[PDB]
Amino acid sequence: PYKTFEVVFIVLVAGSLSLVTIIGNILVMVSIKVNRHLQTVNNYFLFSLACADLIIGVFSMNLYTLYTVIGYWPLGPVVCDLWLALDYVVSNARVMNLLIISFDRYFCVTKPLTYPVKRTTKMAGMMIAAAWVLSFILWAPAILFWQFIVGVRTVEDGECYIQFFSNAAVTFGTAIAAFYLPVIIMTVLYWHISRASKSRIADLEDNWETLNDNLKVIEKADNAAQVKDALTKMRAAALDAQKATPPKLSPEMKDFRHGFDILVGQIDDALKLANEGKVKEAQAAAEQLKTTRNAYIQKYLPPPSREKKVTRTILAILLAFIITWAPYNVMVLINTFCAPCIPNTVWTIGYWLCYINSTINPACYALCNATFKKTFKHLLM
Ligand SMILES: CCCN(CCC)C[C@@H]1CCCCN1CCNC(=O)N1c2ccccc2C(=O)Nc2cccnc21
Repeated sequence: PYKTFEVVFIVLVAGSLSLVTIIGNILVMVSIKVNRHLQTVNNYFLFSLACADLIIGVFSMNLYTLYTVIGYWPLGPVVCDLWLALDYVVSNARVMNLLIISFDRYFCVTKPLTYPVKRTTKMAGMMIAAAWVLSFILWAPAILFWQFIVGVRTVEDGECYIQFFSNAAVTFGTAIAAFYLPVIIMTVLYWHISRASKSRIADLEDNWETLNDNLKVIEKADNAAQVKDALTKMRAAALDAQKATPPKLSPEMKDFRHGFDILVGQIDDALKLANEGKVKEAQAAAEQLKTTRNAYIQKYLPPPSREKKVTRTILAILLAFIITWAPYNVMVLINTFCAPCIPNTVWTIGYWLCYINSTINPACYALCNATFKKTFKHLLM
């Protein structure tokens, strides 16, 4: 009845997903291989990840669409086991790749003196190569030759699944060792990445990125309530940052406190200028505010926190994987003891959620980066 338009919707949306995934990860790979500034170790890891996501976008998405649309596996047992081995090797390589990224960042933050000089491109490529090789050797022979190990192929004609995952014990231990334990590891690692990068001026200097981002908000405002809110928040950041001693430690130091003494005054001038709705006038006043700021940046401020945004990106990738892959693993755990508890619709949701992770990774690391955006504009134009 209604399932015809449902099928058309399925092939359209699925094809769109696959195409967007292919375009995104291909753009990442070409951008890294072309731009020399994108040839750092972080982008080596992101290159391996983009490769896995491209493999998922080219094969697994279209093969799963074929399975759901046709209602059974129409290609054959050889192709079925090839696709099972491929999906498993690629997922395991994804987990190990994310672990490599997490440990790399953790060592970069916890050993700032000894570790950075050891980070070379040869070590990065050697470790990602070891990751793919380990995943392949672990999963491929079992999935491809278990039928010959037991002397029988129990997979029915038209279906596609793994025989040795019939025992709930191997599914549970595999779920613990392959997903949950690595996720806990990544959580602790990122937690120490955040705690170790937290102390001193940075915590207190966050007020400065606060008045900066609020300045940018003032630039793109539309009414007096927006510049009022951002302006008061700027006043809070300036007042907390005023009684904050900079690292360079009265003569030429009353300069530092005098700069905030004038800054809060200009924030008051623009705030009373905003209480009656002079929006653009308050914005220009905020520009002169940015001039005074500029003076005191170039006078008494340490270098910016480029590594902190890197931590933000790491969190983006890890949260992408964890959030997108949690439902499927939960469905596996529940399926170990209650099969009718998980309908086929929600199974489909889990599958497409992992694949969607492969779709959204480039937006996590590449679309928020200035260099990747420059290379993208260069490649598309
Ligand atoms: C049964 C395979 C179905 N698959 C189709 C293959 C043709 C689609 C699936 C789901 C969408 C993504 C593609 N595959 C996933 C294959 N992976 C898989 O299962 N598991 C994983 C394997 C390695 C690393 C992590 C996991 C893991 O996260 N959980 C886990 C826990 C316990 C048992 N197996 C898995």
